Amino acid sequence: KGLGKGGA
Amino acid sequence: SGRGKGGKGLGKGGA
Amino acid sequence: GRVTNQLQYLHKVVMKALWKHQFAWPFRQPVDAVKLGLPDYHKIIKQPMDMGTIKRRLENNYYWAASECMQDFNTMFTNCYIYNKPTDDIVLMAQTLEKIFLQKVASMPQEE
Amino acid sequence: GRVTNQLQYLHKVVMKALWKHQFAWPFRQPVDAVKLGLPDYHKIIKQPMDMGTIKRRLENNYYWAASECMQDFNTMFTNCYIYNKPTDDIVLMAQTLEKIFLQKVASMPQEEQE
Repeated sequence: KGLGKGGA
Repeated sequence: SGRGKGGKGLGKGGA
Repeated sequence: GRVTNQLQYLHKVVMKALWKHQFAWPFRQPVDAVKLGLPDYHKIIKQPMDMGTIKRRLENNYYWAASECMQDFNTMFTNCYIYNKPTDDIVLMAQTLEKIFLQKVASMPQEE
Repeated sequence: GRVTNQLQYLHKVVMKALWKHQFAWPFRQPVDAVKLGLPDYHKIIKQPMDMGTIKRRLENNYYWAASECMQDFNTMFTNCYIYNKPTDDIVLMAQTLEKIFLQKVASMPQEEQE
């Protein structure tokens, strides 16, 4: 279900 | 969108 | 309108193919968050889109250019990827429909 | 292995535009799971795709038809929406790029030939 790159 | 809740929704069901 | 060849194509080739596809049924009406038990849906997805809406729009000449219709198809698929877990069947169904969408759009006539 | 007018359009008009876009920089090379601290990336994304790989496939005549190339663009964007959280800036970046992609594909010349 992801971990992601961010925001923010 | 998709925008509001970061994670990943909750979903419709898997396999 | 007179209907551009591009929008005619989107209606008679692209929507024709998607609407009847065996994976299309989750996509034919707006997502019903209450029915599906999805209290977060409208928190995450700010622009719901579904084939019934796109199809109606094609039927009523709501679209000014092909790219506007193509955007609606894209938003519908993208909502799906963004909201659902990577492992949900719906993601696979969306990926399959979208591949057809792109295959057909590859052969869509020139504008003007 | 083919050169077509549509593949040339995809290389020289579409990719050139996306490549130089201000949001393109995370997409120009394979995702680096080590550099970015994403040890789950390759467990979720089974078919990594990036513009560098697409561009190189265009330059080496890897594609037979434009549709094959359009499918790779699609996988790249789809990996991004699938892996990342909805609230991640990368998602908005992908959406911006993919709108250009679709816009440019709508103007692709339609004598599929060469």
